[PDB]
Amino acid sequence: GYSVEYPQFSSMAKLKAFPHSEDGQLVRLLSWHEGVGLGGGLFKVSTSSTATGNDGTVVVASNGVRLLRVVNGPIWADMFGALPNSDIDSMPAVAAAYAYAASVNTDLYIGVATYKFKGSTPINVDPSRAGIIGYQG
Amino acid sequence: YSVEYPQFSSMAKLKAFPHSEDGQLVRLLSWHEGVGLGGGLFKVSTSSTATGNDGTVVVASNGVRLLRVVNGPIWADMFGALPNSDIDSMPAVAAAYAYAASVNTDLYIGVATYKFKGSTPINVDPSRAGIIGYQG
Repeated sequence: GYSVEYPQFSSMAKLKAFPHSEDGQLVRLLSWHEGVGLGGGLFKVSTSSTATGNDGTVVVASNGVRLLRVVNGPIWADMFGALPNSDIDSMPAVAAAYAYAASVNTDLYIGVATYKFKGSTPINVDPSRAGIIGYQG
Repeated sequence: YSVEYPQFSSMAKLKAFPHSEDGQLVRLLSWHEGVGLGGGLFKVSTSSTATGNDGTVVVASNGVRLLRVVNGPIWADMFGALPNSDIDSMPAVAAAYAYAASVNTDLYIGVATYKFKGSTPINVDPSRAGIIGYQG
């Protein structure tokens, strides 16, 4: 049993590095970060798309081909590479995730964990577009 | 028999050469050999991370990038479009427009007849770039 339903990629880096060429093909991202099991999902390969990449819902491969996430529900921060319980600054990933979420009038969810916010750039929430919701409080 | 810049007669020849000197200026005579269209000056870049498009950003066979020195609008022949050809020109125009929109610059198309085949539309973003037929 070595067959798969969809072509599978273990990380965001592998998904971007592969030379995607079949328009409309559905591929599965197992996880944003290799082995973590978070942020994955199905992506639709599009060779015609000119959408700006955000490393979350719109992925631009190394060859310029776009991969569009199949999203059912709210946006989650781990779709943009946010990692639970890490020393790395999580504010850039949450800011990028919220920026997309607000652009499509959809709330941003954040998984149960502790996150570190560093730097000096505030997050400006537009309540007419999207909120930031901690999962389970 | 002397030239000011190294010269390449076609995009294929330009890509095949092992460019290695960062910042070197090279001349492309034409995108397609002998046609006399789409040529220009290119700067070799070992640091560039731009996605290759076979027009303004060229990735040589060894992976080294060549960046077109463009002053003015983008032309479709810079991406391999050929006037009055039976070959489908929509891929070249679509790729040229995609780059043009990325740099907020209009795309010009030289005077000719072009064939559009396939089934993929071109979506013009009026906030970024238009498609302009030269002399109408």
